[PDB]
Amino acid sequence: MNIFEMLRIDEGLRLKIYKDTEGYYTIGIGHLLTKSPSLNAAKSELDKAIGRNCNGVITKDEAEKLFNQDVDAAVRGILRNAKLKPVYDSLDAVRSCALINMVFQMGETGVAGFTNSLRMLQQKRWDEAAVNLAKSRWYNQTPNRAKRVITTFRTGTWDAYKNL
Ligand SMILES: [Cl-]
Ligand SMILES: [Cl-]
Ligand SMILES: [K+]
Repeated sequence: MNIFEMLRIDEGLRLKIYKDTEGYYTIGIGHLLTKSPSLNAAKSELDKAIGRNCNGVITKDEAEKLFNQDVDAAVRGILRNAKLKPVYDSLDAVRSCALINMVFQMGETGVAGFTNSLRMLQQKRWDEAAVNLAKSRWYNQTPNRAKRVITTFRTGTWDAYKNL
């Protein structure tokens, strides 16, 4: 398993503009277009992103292109962030993907705000971080995904994604 497969599983793939779990216009593999309640604004954002007149629909190759850009951005964001980088640097390859996953879903500021959890991951107190991570709006709003990610941080294995 790798970060792309993991996220492809958590985000799914849609070629037409849709509303994510929070009600925001999104497309492709979890690519947020805008937070504005305007479909019109969303379509304009889509066009700008792809570079052509899409009329709200895209091809799979285009979805995958946005996806590569989005993973790249998440990783680079983590590395530029003073709170996130040290954690990411301390984690093994498998657990690092869980951190990337959270950043992809909530953004760098969202994640950097999980200070207590971050401190526990850094200290390698897996079980404790797991409990702390679960005491969040994130867990209560998207429990199945949060469970998969948290299990990944706890065990350092892909078991939660395995056989899905
Ligand atoms: Cl809560
Ligand atoms: Cl969920
Ligand atoms: K790492």
